Amino acid sequence: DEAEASKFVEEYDRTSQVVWNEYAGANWNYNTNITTETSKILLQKNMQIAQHTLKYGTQARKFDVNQLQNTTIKRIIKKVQDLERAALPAQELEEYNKILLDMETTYSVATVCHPQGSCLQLEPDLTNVMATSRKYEDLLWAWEGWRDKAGRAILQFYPKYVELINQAARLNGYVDAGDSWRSMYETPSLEQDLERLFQELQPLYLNLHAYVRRALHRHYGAQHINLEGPIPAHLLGNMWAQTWSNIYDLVVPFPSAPSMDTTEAMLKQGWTPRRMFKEADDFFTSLGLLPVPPEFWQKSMLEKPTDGREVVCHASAWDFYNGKDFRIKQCTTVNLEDLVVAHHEMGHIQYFMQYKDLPVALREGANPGFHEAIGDVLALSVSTPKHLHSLNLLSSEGGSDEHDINFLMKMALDKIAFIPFSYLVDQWRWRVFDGSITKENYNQEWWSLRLKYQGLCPPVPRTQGDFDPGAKFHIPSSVPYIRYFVSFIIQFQFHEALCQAAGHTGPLHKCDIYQSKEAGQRLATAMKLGFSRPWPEAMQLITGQPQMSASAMLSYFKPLLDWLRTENELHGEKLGWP
Ligand SMILES: *[C@@H]1O[C@H](CO[C@@H]2O[C@@H](C)[C@@H](O)[C@@H](O)[C@@H]2O)[C@@H](O[C@@H]2O[C@H](CO)[C@@H](O[C@@H]3O[C@H](CO)[C@@H](O)[C@H](O[C@H]4O[C@H](CO)[C@@H](O)[C@H](O)[C@@H]4O)[C@@H]3O)[C@H](O)[C@H]2NC(C)=O)[C@H](O)[C@H]1NC(C)=O
Ligand SMILES: Cc1ccc([C@H]2CC[C@@H](C(=O)O)N2C(=O)CN[C@@H](CCc2ccccc2)C(=O)O)cc1
Ligand SMILES: *[C@@H]1O[C@H](CO)[C@@H](O)[C@H](O)[C@H]1NC(C)=O
Ligand SMILES: [Cl-]
Ligand SMILES: [Cl-]
Ligand SMILES: [Zn+2]
Repeated sequence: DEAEASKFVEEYDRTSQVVWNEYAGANWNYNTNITTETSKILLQKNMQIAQHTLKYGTQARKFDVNQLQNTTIKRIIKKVQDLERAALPAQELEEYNKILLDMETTYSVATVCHPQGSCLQLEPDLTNVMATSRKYEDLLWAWEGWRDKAGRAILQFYPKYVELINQAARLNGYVDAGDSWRSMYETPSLEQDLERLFQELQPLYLNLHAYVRRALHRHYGAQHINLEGPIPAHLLGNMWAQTWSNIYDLVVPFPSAPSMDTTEAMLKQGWTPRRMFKEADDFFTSLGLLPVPPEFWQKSMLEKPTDGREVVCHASAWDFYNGKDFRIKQCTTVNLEDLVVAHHEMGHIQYFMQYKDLPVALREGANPGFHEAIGDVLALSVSTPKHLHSLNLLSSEGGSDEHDINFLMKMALDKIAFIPFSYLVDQWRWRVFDGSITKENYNQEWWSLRLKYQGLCPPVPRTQGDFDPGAKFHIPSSVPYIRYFVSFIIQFQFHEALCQAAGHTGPLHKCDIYQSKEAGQRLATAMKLGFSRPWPEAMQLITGQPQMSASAMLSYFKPLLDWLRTENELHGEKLGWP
C-alpha cells in the first residue's frame, strides 16, 4: 500500500519530466516566434500533456491519502489528484486551450496607431510614452488607445474563459477557479491575513498618494487635479499606474539634491541587455548562490528580435524541467527599471536551480509569493545609492539627508504604490470567478476597486464594450496576481533578516547585502525546500519566525512616513478621496 504509493510517485516524476520538458519547448517556441505553425504545435502539445495529466491524476485519485504514512508521498499524490484543465471533456479542453492562446496572442500583438502615422507596440513604444511624456493629451492617447485595442479585443474571449476555468476547478473539487488559486497558499486565513496587511500599509499609501496628487496638481494644473479626489490614472508614469517611479522628476522631495540620469548613464557607458543579466548573475554568485549555466546564455532571449519575428515581450523565466535548461525571455531595454526586472527574473532562475533535485511535483516556491520575492530582495540592495554608485550610475549621494529622503521617495513610488494595485487585481478576479461580477459589470467593478484601493479614476469615462482588465498582461494570460502583493510584503521581511544576518546596523534602507555569504545561505536553505513543506517553514528559515508581517516594510519606510506626514500636514492635505 505504502509501497504502491511510493512507486507511483517515482513513475509520475520520471514521465512528468519528459512530458513537461516537451511542452515547455513548444511553449517557448511559440512565445519567441508567434506563427500559425508554432501555435498549432503548441495546441497539439497541450493535448499531449493533458493525456499525461489525466492518466496519472486518475491513478492518484485511487489512493486514499488518509491511509498513507509518509507525508511527502501524501503531499505529492494529493497534488497530482488535481488535473487542472485536463479534467475538462476533450471538446471543452480544446476550446479552453484555444481561448487561452487567442487571448495571449491578442495581447502580445496589439498595436496603437496614429491615423496616417506609425503604429506603436506596448514594449518599448507605449511604455516609453507613459514613462516620459508630460503632456496630458499624449498620455491620454496612449492610455486610452491601449485599452481600446488590447482591452476591448479580449472581452470577446473572457466570459467563455471564466466558464471553462471554473468548470475545470469544480471538476477538481474546488468551488471556482479563485478558490483553486487561493489554495496554492495552503492558508485558510489568507483573505483576512492579506486584508490586515493591506490595512497596515494604509498610512504610507495614503500619505504618498496625497503628496503625489499635490505634485501633479502643481504640474498639470488645478483644473485637472482635484486635491480631495482620486488621481487620473494616466499620469503616474506607468500604463497601469501600478508603480509610479517614472514621475520621480515631478515629485522629488529635495530638488536641490539632484540624481544622475541613470538611463543616460547606462547608455553612455555601453550597457547592454547581456551586461544587465551578467550583473544580476554576479550579485547572486556574490552571495554564494548558483551561477546560471552556460546553456542559459546560449538559449535565452534577452532582447527583442530584429529578424521580423513576433514575440511575447512580457518578461518571464522558464524551467524546462530537466535540471539543466533554464532561460529568460525578456525584451530588455537599457534602463534602471529593466535592470530591476532582470534581477526579478534571475531570482526565478535561481529558485529553479535550487530546487531542481526535488520531484517535479514539489518544484515550486514555498508559496507563489516566495518565487516572486527572491529577485526583488537582491534588487533592493542593487537599488541602494551605494551599489548604484559602484556601478557608476549615480554620483556619491551618501552623507546627505536630502539624498536620503529622495532615495526613500524613489523606492516608495514603486514599492508602496504597488501595494493597492497588487491587492485589487485578484480581488476583482476572485469575484469574477465566484460569479459576484458578471460580464454585465466587469469594467464598472474594476474601476470601483481602482477607486476604492488605489484612489485612481479613469481619465476618460468608460463605455459599454470596454474591458480594461484585458489590457493588463496577467488577465489574458491567466497568471494569478496576489503572489505580487505577498511578494512585496515578504521581500522586506527577507531584506531585514538578511541584513541582520550580514551584520548590518543602522537604518534598514541603507543595507546592501552584496557579497554576504551568510545572507546567501539563508536564502539557499529556504529555496531548496521548494514546495515540500508548508511555507511558514521557509519563512522561519529566512526570518526566524513563521508569519507574514508588514513590520519590515514599515520599518524600511519609517523615515519617509515621518517626512510625508510633516509635508502633507503643512500643505493641509486631506488624505484619501472622500
Ligand atoms: C518520506 O519519503 C520522502 C521521499 O522519499 C524519496 O522519494 C520516494 C518516492 C522514494 O523514491 C524514496 O526512496 C526516496 O528516498 C523521504 O525524503 C527523502 O529522505 C531522504 C533521506 O533522508 C533524502 O535523501 C537525501 O538525498 C540527498 C540528495 O541530494 C543527499 O545529499 C542526502 O545525503 C545527506 O545525508 C547523508 C546522511 O549520512 C550524508 O552522509 C550526506 O553527505 C548528505 O549530507 C540524503 O541522502 C531525500 O532527499 C528526501 N527526499 C525528499 C523529496 O524530501 C522521507 O525521508 C520519508 N519520510 C520518512 C519518515 O521516512
Ligand atoms: C521592475 C519590475 C519588477 C518586477 C515586475 C513583476 C512584479 C510585478 C509584475 C507586473 O509587471 O505586473 N511583474 C511581472 O509581470 C514580471 N513578469 C512576470 C511573468 C509571469 C508569467 C507567469 C506564467 C506565464 C507567463 C508569465 C513574472 O516574472 O512574475 C514588474 C516590473
Ligand atoms: C519560426 O517558426 C517557423 C515555423 O515553426 C519556423 O519555420 C522558423 O524557423 C522560426 N523562426 C525562428 C527564427 O526560429
Ligand atoms: Cl485600467
Ligand atoms: Cl498566486
Ligand atoms: Zn515573477
